[PDB]
Amino acid sequence: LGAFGAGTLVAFIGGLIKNPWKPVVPTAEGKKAVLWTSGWTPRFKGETIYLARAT
Amino acid sequence: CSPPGETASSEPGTTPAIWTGSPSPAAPSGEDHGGGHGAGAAGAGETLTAELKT
Ligand SMILES: CCCCCCCCCCCCCCCC(=O)O[C@H](COC(=O)CCCCCCC[C@@H](C)CCCCCCCCC)COP(=O)(O)O[C@H]1[C@H](O)[C@H](O)[C@H](O)[C@@H](O)[C@@H]1O
Repeated sequence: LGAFGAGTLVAFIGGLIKNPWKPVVPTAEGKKAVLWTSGWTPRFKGETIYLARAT
Repeated sequence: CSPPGETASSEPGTTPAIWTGSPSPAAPSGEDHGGGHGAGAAGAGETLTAELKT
């Protein structure tokens, strides 16, 4: 019963569990985690990111 | 507690230099090209201007 409950709970919750620190967002310094990177992170070295006003 | 990194009284700074962006190596596989033409020479393309002065 303990093993079955362990397996079932883990299989129930592992779908939800995700790594926050999986490098996914590309960056000039290689793929990085989402929290480190924002829209201002240069995708490639020397990229121009204008401070565009949102009309 | 205060955050480890704060405050800088010295080193007033400098005016940022004029930004000179670089062509995208990642987004563009190669170099973006403008006018298209046969250009049976070293290469001139489909864009050629000139200003005739006095
Ligand atoms: C007694 C059980 C002992 C085992 C505990 C297991 C929990 C520790 C994990 C150990 C292996 C970790 C390394 C290998 C695995 C790894 O690399 O994955 C990581 C995340 O660990 C997972 O996988 C899923 C975690 C499993 C759920 C754990 C639930 C908590 C346990 C402690 C509570 C139930 C146990 C019974 C006790 C309570 C009794 C009740 C009275 C990161 O995710 P990621 O790299 O983004 O890929 C994503 C894919 O994983 C993800 O499934 C998928 O959803 C995608 O979204 C994907 O993004």
